[PDB]
Amino acid sequence: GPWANICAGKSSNEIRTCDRHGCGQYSAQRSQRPHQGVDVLCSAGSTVYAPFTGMIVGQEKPYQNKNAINNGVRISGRGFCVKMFYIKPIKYKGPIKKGEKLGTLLPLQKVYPGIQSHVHIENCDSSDPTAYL
Amino acid sequence: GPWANICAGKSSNEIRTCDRHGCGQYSAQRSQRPHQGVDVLCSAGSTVYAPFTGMIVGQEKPYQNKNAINNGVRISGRGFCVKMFYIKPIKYKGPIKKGEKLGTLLPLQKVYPGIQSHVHIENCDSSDPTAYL
Ligand SMILES: [Zn+2]
Ligand SMILES: [Zn+2]
Repeated sequence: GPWANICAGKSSNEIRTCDRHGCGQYSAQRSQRPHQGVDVLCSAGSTVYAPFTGMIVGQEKPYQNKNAINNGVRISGRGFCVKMFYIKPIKYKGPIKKGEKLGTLLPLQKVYPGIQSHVHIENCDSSDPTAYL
Repeated sequence: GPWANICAGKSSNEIRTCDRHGCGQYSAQRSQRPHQGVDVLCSAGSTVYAPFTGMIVGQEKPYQNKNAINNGVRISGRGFCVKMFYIKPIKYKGPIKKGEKLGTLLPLQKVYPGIQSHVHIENCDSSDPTAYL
């Protein structure tokens, strides 16, 4: 698909399969409700890059409570609007270019030891983003 | 083998198979001399545990020039003696028990993008450690 490879160490945007914590695909089984995004493979500590050109809209945290991975952002532009979780970003507002450094992946293995480390990416309307990867 | 599972969140010690950069088995191809140890699969940022009971007997860096993974230790005791690379250890010297936290795996993807993240473990005499894993 159209998006840039998001994770510094990767040829493409590969998706988390199934590990001891769960599975990474859109609508994957979760406890209250299905998985609302897609988990894109990425090594803890890695540089993450913008999937598309647009504007960082704001900080957007994945969780209501503090943990080692509780940061992220919303980005919109070029027909796309995503929330990207488990990243410490460079900035919480302003312009960003496709493939530009967006931030660093936070300590996935500290929070979920044995997970396939990933960025969780979600369309802003919670629709399936898989086609764009 | 008698050694503890090294990588938090894994079930057992599993050896890196071949990727872009090379292969993880003992005596696998490397540039001027064969692979002197075994590469145990482990995710960047995972806790790493001591494979056996002994003494941490100093820092052992893998490389002459600094990079994100350039740390490790030597451990000896109970008739074993190993070097373990790519870990930030809890300490450089002192007692450790089999299965106790030794440290945390450094971010291999910053140095060798596309490698399977792993701990490199080597017997101090460079004999094959595979049977102990
Ligand atoms: Zn997810
Ligand atoms: Zn090795």
